[PDB]
Amino acid sequence: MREIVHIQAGQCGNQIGAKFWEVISDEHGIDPTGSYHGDSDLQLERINVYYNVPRAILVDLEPGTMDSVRSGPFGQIFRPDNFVFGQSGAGNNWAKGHYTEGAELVDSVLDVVRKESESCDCLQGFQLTHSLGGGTGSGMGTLLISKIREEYPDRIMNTFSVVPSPKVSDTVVEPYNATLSVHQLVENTDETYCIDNEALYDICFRTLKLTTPTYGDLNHLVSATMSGVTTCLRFPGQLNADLRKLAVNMVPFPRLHFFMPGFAPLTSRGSQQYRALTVPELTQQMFDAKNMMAACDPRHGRYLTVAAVFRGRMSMKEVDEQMLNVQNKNSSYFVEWIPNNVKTAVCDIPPRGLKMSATFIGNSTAIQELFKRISEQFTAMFRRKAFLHWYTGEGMDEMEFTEAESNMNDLVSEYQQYQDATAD
Amino acid sequence: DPFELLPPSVILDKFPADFQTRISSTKWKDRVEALEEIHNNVLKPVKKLAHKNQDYSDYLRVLANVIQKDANVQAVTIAANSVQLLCNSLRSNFTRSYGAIVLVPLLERTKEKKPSVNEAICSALDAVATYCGFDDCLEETLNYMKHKTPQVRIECTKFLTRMLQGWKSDGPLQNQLLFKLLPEVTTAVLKIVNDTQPTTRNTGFECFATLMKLVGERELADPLEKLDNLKKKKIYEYYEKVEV
Amino acid sequence: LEQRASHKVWKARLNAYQELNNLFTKSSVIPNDVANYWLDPELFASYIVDSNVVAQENAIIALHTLLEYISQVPNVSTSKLRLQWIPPLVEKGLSSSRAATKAKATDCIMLLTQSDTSIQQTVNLMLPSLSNKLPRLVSSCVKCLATIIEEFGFINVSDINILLSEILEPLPKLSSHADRNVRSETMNLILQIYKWFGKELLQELLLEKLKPIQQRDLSRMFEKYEGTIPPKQQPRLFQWQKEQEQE
Amino acid sequence: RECISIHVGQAGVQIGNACWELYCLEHGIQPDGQMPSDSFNTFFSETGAGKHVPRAVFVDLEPTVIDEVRTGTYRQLFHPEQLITGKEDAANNYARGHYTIGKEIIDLVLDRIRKLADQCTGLQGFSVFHSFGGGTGSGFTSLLMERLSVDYGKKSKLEFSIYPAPQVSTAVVEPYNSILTTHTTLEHSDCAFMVDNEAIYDICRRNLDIERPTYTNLNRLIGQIVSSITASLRFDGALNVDLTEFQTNLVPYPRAHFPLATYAPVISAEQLSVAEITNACFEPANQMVKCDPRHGKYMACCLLYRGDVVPKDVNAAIATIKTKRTIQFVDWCPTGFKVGINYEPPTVVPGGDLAKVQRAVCMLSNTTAIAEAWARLDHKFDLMYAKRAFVHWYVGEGMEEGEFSEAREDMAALEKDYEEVGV
Ligand SMILES: Nc1nc2c(ncn2[C@@H]2O[C@H](COP(=O)(O)OP(=O)(O)OP(=O)(O)O)[C@@H](O)[C@H]2O)c(=O)[nH]1
Ligand SMILES: Nc1nc2c(ncn2[C@@H]2O[C@H](COP(=O)(O)OP(=O)(O)O)[C@@H](O)[C@H]2O)c(=O)[nH]1
Ligand SMILES: [Mg+2]
Ligand SMILES: [Mg+2]
Repeated sequence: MREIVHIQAGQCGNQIGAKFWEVISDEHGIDPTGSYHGDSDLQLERINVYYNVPRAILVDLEPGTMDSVRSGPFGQIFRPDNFVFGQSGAGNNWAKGHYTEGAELVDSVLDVVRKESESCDCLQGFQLTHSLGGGTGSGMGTLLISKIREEYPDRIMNTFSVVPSPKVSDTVVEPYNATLSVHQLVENTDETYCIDNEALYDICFRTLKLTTPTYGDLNHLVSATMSGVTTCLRFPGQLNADLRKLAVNMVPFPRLHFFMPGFAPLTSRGSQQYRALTVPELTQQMFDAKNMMAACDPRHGRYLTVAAVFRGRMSMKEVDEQMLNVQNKNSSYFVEWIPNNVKTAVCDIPPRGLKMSATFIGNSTAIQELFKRISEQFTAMFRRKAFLHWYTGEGMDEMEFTEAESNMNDLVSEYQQYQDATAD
Repeated sequence: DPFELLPPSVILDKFPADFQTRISSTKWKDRVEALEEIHNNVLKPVKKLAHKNQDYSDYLRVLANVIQKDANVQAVTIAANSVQLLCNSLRSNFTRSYGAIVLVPLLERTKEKKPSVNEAICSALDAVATYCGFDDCLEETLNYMKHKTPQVRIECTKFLTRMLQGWKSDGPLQNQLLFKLLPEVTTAVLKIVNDTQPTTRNTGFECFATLMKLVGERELADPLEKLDNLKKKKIYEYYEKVEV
Repeated sequence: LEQRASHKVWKARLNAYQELNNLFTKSSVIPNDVANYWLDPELFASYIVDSNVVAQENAIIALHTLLEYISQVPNVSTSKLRLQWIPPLVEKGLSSSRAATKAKATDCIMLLTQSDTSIQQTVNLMLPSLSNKLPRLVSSCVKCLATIIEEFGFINVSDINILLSEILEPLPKLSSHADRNVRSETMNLILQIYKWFGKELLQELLLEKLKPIQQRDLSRMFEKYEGTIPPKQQPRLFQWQKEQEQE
Repeated sequence: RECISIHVGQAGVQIGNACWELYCLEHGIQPDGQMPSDSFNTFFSETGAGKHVPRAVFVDLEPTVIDEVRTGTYRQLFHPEQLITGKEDAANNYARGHYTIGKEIIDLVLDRIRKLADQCTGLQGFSVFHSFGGGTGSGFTSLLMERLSVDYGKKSKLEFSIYPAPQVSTAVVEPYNSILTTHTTLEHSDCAFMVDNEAIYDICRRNLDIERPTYTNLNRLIGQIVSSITASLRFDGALNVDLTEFQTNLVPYPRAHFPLATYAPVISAEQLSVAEITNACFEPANQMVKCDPRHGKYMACCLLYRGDVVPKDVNAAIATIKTKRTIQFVDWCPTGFKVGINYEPPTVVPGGDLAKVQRAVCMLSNTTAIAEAWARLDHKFDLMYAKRAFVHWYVGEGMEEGEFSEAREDMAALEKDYEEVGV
């Protein structure tokens, strides 16, 4: 369990994807030319995970995105062969990404995926970044996943999927596309970090006091969360080391693998962080719902499993104390029938900008609130049958929408069942 | 459908180095353990031996050497049970070389009267018979009915009786039984029917009533007449109660 | 649009498949020389692997109705068909994740199985797929093998001993396979062999080699089975058998 | 009388390093294998060039841990064919260790064991080092133990298990893996010494004075107590001179073969009497498994002293405890404490936080209070299996779900077995 193949699909996919590579290239001490100018061994200890030059494949039906990446800061480092791009765009139609246009290109993508996997000592799994309200990131992404799932069934599938919100785009077909994609991810991926644009806006607007957040502002919150959750994977460490071990200790029931991520402290784009937080302060950004990257209240549900990643030089004695504290002083919020369900890990190398930081990966039943929002919007749209002729024209059947609607509601019911469960 | 389709097992690799000297040793318990090991550890487990390219006619000719000549009755008993296992788990193999290598030794050793030993020798002779039909046994079984030991007469004649009950050769007529019926089979069974001992004669009486059942109580009415009226009603006694 | 069945755009192939499906139901039973999807079976062998999941499913239901329009005389050329057709059907039809794409592929194999004299020419072609990467394929094609038996069965099969050995060989590995479904659906195939032979035979060659918990479940499964050791009447007949019954 | 050691999973492999580090210091053996100086050849073999090689196999379904062995201080000590690694680990899943991944490498492992057993003349048996909660430690070991009971069935096999503890726990499913291996390894193990990582943690925080112990801290402490048990086999003592004697003295019931080990003294590196250290053997604070022997009956009890010890001081310390404490025994047991002594001093590691002590003792006692440890695992197990939590991971890697229940019933039956002896 060593290498990870990375994929980014759709506009958002390549945006937060490149942003992720910007962050972790710095953290590992790699320049845009692809040469090591670091000064520590803890950096190159597990550089073979994401690098060889990135093990990254760039995909979009929109050919313009090609240039938006290469003209970016670290755009020079990506392998030219790993660029696979179509002629036209999907235009927010999941069916075009999943059945028609995205399907015609998906073969060319699998050829590059094969090429990168072929020269791997021992593959771990895959990593996809994309948006769920689009046509390419959702439609072609979910189609790529299934196509990989069946070509590489001995590997983990881990996605960074961002949820659409009216606060970021007023397109009304997004409830359709996202619901159809959740119907896919619940069956096709081992673990999925739920990035909610609703929560990214509410954090940039209310906590960071930015009146108009841009994509870059929301993308800053994402790339830092990604580097936080992938800290275990990229540096030496005992706990939650590889993709499979993580999912083993996080996902008790296969369908309930949608994590509510959140991290601290919340900083602005390049602002000045004069006063470093204390260990008890970081700890009290867990239940603090203003730090969750998903728009849910942990107080309204119960945690099945929790993984905490503390970055920076600090007292391991104090972290253990604070985590053991916050668990038992809120014992009614953690499920009793899974003992030692919270797991903490420390990494001495902090993220750039911060002296200390802490990311809070949680499988909380409160996540059902997120799926409620998508379902109510989907049903409001679907009961009036709006814009269906787009999807049906591309070969989809009206039945598909009803199945995805019901399958997501079953997923909501499941979360509610284990919320009301008792150990007795 | 025949359950015999099971994959074949090989036992040559199972043999130990200290086997050839142990079986050809002067100490009885060396020989016993040698045979008893390859039987309980190597033969008894298996259920189908390897038909293809396996020569057992080196192993089988040393089972014959002991069944015939070995003075230890215990080493004989465990050897004839080994011989049976080979003939049982490897059906259709004992065509001539194999069948004939142990046949005439087995018939010599029917002389043994210990119940357990006669049990094993006869049961082994039943194995070679059921898989060598009438190839070499029919001629040689007769030869040993003419033998001087009383016990080999009654046992080799009982053998022909056993075989005759399981006689179901293919074809309408002109089998090996008819080519030599009156010339040899009947002339030899009468030597048993007219023996000095009663228990010997009484085996012939069955072995003649099992013969009539096969080949018609009318065809053999010629030597029936030459027989005593007193022996006749004993032969008929078995004819009424004997099946094939 | 006859040659458009190989056209570049998907939605024009989707038509040609519907056009064909309407033809094989509305064409003549005696059959137009236009019905030449027998002498060149590479054509539909290509169509079943359409490269478009929606137009694929429509090619399979066209093959399906084709493959029952052929139930009339003289079509002794069903040998060539099973060779050309069921490897694509198993490889990429049973494989499919689509509800309907799978269901019609199985039904197709049914019709190709009863085109044959027995089940032998069908099993030997779909046996290799048990050794495939994808579990849901071996998960499925063990279910499909199991129901070409429960409805047809072994009759008119030359040398059955060679055939039973060929299908019993992988059953140890299948029952120790990682996938839950591959295992669960292998105990069903074991029962369907028990349901047709005795318990004596399986326990001598196979049951010995499985996990103890497994052979318990197989025994528990035989008690719930009621009916004579070989089934008295098959739930489905072949083509030469039904015609013989009629005359 | 040769004895082969096997190390499975990171726990086994990394504790192995600590033990063979400590064995080579006790026997004056060099990192390169040489020796400027038999009873100790129970564990080591010899090259024609005067080099002393361990009789050991290292196994992990993953290179990382064993790669550090063959590039470490003791890279020259082991033959490269002894260090075996796969590529995909078991990922804290007993199923992968036992069924899916373990079967891909089990034959290579058994083959390399035959090469060490072929060098040996009168092989005694096997010592096995592995974790409970690990996927490799639970799954692969239980598989390897099954196969060793065939290929070497007529000889002994001893366990050194690492009982899990939330303070260093890497997985939620560690109760599952513990129960699953203990079920399938119960019939194939003759005796098994459990090591509660919590007690080793507690000891290192109290007596070694460490805030947050590392694995090196725990392993070194563990290696000291493992050495005390294997000292009788390596120096030709009077007690426990071969692997059978462990079963004879400590195992009066095939199933209940889990002794409680207590070690004194643990002195920080920043002398006591024979009587003082023997009283600490009946103090729960110095046990390796957290329980209360006062709530249980003793089936057997051995004392392994080593160092500056007068045999009469022992008998005084024994009579003191036999009179001034109430150690309850079972009625069908020898009421006498077995004893053995080895006058060599306890070796520590140069640099270790543990100090050189004049004398030391390791008490091995098969008390029924160790059932409390099984109750803690079974209870944790019950909570998660009541909702069938995490069960799909196991079932998806070649394991039948029923095996969970068959294991739990075997653990419930073992809890009754401990009760009936002690009433
Ligand atoms: N005392 C001690 N415990 C250890 C050590 N290494 C691991 N453990 C414990 O063993 C348990 C399982 O971890 P591992 O032994 O590394 O797992 P593994 O055997 O390698 O199995 P996989 O990694 O899943 O393939 C954890 O609960 C750890 O606390 C060690 O060196 N010393
Ligand atoms: N966080 C974030 N979300 C984005 C970004 N770009 C688009 N989105 C969201 O993704 C959805 C649009 O899908 P998009 O990825 O642009 O379409 P695609 O190119 O076909 O994959 C909407 O819900 C947007 O809010 C971005 O840069 N950052
Ligand atoms: Mg776009
Ligand atoms: Mg490990």
